[PDB]
Amino acid sequence: YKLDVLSSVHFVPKTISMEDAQPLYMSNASSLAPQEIYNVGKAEKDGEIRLKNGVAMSKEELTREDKNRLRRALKRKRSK
Amino acid sequence: FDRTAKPVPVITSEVTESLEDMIRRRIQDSNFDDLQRR
Amino acid sequence: TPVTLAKVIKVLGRTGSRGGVTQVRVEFLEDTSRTIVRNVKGPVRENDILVLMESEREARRLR
Amino acid sequence: DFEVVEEFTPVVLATPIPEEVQQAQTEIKLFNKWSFEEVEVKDASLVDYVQVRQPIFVAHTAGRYANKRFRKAQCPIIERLTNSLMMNGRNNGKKLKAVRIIKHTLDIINVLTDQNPIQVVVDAITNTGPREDTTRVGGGGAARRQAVDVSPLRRVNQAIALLTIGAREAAFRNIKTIAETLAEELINAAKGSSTSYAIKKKDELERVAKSNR
Amino acid sequence: KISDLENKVTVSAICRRRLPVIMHRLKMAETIQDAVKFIEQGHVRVGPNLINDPAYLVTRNMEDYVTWVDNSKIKKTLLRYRNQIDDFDFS
Amino acid sequence: LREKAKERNPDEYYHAMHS
Amino acid sequence: DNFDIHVWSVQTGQLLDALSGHEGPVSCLSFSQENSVLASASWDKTIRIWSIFGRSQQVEPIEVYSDVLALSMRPDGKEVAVSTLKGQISIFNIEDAKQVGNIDCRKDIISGRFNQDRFTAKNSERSKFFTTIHYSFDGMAIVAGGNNNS
Amino acid sequence: AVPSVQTFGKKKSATAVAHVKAGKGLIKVNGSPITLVEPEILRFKVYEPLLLVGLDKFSNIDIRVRVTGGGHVSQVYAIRQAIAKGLVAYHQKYVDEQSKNELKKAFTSYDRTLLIADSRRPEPK
Amino acid sequence: MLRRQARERREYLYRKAQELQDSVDDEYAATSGIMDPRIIVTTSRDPSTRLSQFAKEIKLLFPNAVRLNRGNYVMPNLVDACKKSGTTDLVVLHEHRGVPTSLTISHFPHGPTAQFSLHNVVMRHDIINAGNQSEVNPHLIFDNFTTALGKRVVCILKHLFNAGPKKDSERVITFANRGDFISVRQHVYVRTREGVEIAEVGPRFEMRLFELRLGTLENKDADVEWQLRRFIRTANKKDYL
RNA sequence: ACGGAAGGGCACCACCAGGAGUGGAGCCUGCGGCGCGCGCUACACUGACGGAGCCAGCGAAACUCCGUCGUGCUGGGAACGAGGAAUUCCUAGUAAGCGCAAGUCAUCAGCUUGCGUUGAUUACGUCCCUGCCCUUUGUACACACCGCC
Repeated sequence: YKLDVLSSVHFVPKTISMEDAQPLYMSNASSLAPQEIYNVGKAEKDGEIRLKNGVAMSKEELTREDKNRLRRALKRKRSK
Repeated sequence: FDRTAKPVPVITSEVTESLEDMIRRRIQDSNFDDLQRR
Repeated sequence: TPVTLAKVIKVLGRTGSRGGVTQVRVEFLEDTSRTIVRNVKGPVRENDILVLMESEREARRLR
Repeated sequence: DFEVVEEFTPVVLATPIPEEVQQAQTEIKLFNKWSFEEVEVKDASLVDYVQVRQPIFVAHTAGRYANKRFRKAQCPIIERLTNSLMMNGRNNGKKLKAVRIIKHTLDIINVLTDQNPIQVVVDAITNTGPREDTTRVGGGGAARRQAVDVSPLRRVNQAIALLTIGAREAAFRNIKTIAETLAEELINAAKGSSTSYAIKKKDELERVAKSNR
Repeated sequence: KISDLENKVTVSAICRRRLPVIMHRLKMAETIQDAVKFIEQGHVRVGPNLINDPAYLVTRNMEDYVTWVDNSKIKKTLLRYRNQIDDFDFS
Repeated sequence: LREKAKERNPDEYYHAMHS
Repeated sequence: DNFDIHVWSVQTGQLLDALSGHEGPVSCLSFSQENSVLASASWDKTIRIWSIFGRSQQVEPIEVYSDVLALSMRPDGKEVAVSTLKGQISIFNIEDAKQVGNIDCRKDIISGRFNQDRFTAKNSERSKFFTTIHYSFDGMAIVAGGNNNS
Repeated sequence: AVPSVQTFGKKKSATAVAHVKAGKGLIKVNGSPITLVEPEILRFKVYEPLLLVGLDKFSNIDIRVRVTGGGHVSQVYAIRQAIAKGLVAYHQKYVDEQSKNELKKAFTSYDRTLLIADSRRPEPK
Repeated sequence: MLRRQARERREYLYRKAQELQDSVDDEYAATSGIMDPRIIVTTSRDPSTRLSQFAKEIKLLFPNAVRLNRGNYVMPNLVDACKKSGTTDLVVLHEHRGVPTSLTISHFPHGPTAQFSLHNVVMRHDIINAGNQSEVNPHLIFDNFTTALGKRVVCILKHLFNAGPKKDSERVITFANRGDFISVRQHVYVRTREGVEIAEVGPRFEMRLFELRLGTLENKDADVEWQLRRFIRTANKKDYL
């Protein structure tokens, strides 16, 4: 305050409580980003692998070609 | 007589052989001193 | 031959063209409706009328 | 009826200004001889690429007309003509020489065929500039041509280049010089005689385009 | 300088940002005794706007643009003595 | 003096520059 | 105090480029709305038309007489209005670089006589300029205000 | 004691100082009148400042212009710049401001290189 | 803003004198690895074709470089227009009958200008048609720079390259000191199972520093940090004179 | 570790539209061992002349005007008539034309660097060709879009 009043053109002036300065009255955590409320992550058991696509693929339902494909894909995913 | 400075170093096959085995030993060490992302 | 005048309205980017030939979507002036894509050689802006001798043949890529 | 008077004394400065100059102060004529009024471009599709809506006094308006893409289509047509005419190995930067020979050129196309010289040069440009053209399509190595069209900027550029290089080829080393040969080539291209180098090259280019269209 | 701000920033430095002494070090005046007279008469702008109080601290990024206004007697007599008074832009 | 010319500071003024 | 025009991508919050070009501090910016050209304006008496998209980064300077504040752009993207420090407004075409006209506005603003003055109430160039400009959305009216109360 | 005004103009290296004062019409370049400008083909390039606005705005003034430096065509561009901006400065501070910005609108409608010059050098691509 | 450039360069002279008292250096520490530097390459005045293709070889040698044309560019407004472009380095080439002789490096935002004589050049445009250059942001190698002047020249000479190349980044550029003659070659390689095989391409030369001034290129009032001494009676007895 | 495919950017060692050189002849510093090629010079009505005018900048030529030839190894200058295959370079006060200074510890007097003078044409877009580079977890925090290389 004392510095910019010395070094500015125009002047610069300066129990149970409440608050007059808020983001919004109406929204109030009913306006949240859905990515922050949930994102599809990794799996929860060792029988399957789910992707960030939104699908779920199990090691007991995959053939061997798609299993080699997914292993190579997550090898590149780990590599970069 | 006497002369002021050493003349221009003429490029001979011996000096380019020493420069090439210098640089190939250096990159066999991979000790190249570039910058860094900082 | 009856030459016709026609006004460009959109220069199609991203097409695979010969360097120095730009495709364009021109439309006529005797009626303001029927459009035709041609391929012009020089520098071309929007809405500057160019001349056409052939009236019906559509254009294509230039490999 | 209607009358407006603004000056009241006969204005004569203490230095005597020539009478042709104080006549030109009413309306700007080119070289104090040729009105840019009553010049119209009889063809369409080359208006706003030739530019005969600004009465200048001499074709040396040295503003910056090339540091954008399309802003060399607004400096006037005879300034583009003299600037395209100025260039060869014997002359670069000889623009007062180029201006004086364009002055002799339009003066003698007046004394031969008085329409007005800027009208002659403008419809000469419109008749000169070609309308279809060929390009080398790739094809891996085959020398196959292909037919394209030309934007009006390319038509005006190739028109002034064909007129200038035709006058160059027509007075390289023979009897006349560049001034009167530009005059004769430009009046042939203005009339449409198919005897000038310009319309010869336009007919050749459109003929090969028509052939391998 | 990080921890030795204990000893150097004193009156002789915090007053060295003042518009009179910055004016005198810019050689816009003979001394402070008439530099205060100029900037109290209101001839001296900094940035785009005129500044009249002779206690102003010109900052670092405004020392480059503390110059006389157009249409003033001192700017006119400076350009007259240099004989370059381009009188299109007011002086 | 060449260095002072390259830093001339074109807004200097004194009482002695009236004539 | 670094004389530049920074641009960031709003998709990924990184610094795209330190788009330099001026000689002094910039004061007022605007993007267009039809071609999205940039029209910067800086205290080297210069406005600067920038085209930053599509392989080019085309620069074109336009040079005004006095110092420059307060740029605004017409909503049809064909011309740009700029204030000056010498109490004027200019308008410039931007596909060209010629002017259209300059409204002289240094006789019709009444700044106030300060209580800290020796001078008069009218001759002192206190706020005889326009610190901010805006066009109207029809395209004709321009509103303008400065550090004075007019 | 006459009302004088002094302006400067410059293309590439030529410089033109113009003294406009209340006179009777005469217009001088290095003493020689404006009818005799050296390169003889850009005489209308030096005329058109006093030809866009009419000679009746030059009936009351007289202009003496010293010109040094620069080549031929840079000198004649400097003279046309000095003539134009000297006329608009004289009309700025000795006759009406409406006539001043009418002249300024006419010059900036013909071409604004008659008044101020693009004096900022090149682009490093 | 001439008072601004004068004030900043006077602050630069103070910073350099203070650093030389209390001895990446002072001029480069703000931008050691953050900003990728841009390089403007020019020739002397009305260049020859051989000099111009050498300047093309230099622009192809180190990246983020443009080869700006030089005809009737006055030197002070050239360097201040380069400053208002806001790039980092300027490199000027002076020739003699097609053989280039001077390479002036100027880190022009109030920085140092080194000058190099440039003795035995070889231009790939007049020997070898083998294709394009590799143009990857390269690696750098330096041989026996141990003097304080050697550290200064390697700082201002490697701070014009692209910062932080990758492992796969192929071409290496060498700067070898053989008795105050920085020999420059540049190579590409692969890793064989036996070892490594290099491929010489691009220019080769050797440059001797002969001035290193603290001011910018245009001034000639710049205080000399170092220049060689040709005519002392112990000239040929040591290195980095 | 090795490939491939897809997407995306860049460049006069790319496409495009042109401009100017090199290569033809003489003198040449050098690089090779006579060749290479860097500058300099001649060959063209843009001509040759003959008068007359006139402007710079670091530290006066080009030019303009007024008169005389003359399409001819010509008056240009014995030779010599604008230079093949190819190749190189170049995007605005730029290519180019023109002179004027200096000789700044390395290089340079055959020249080198500065300084001004006059000053254009053509692209200013495209990744189709030549290639070069990057990416193939969106994490970057909204809205939207993509959604297994």
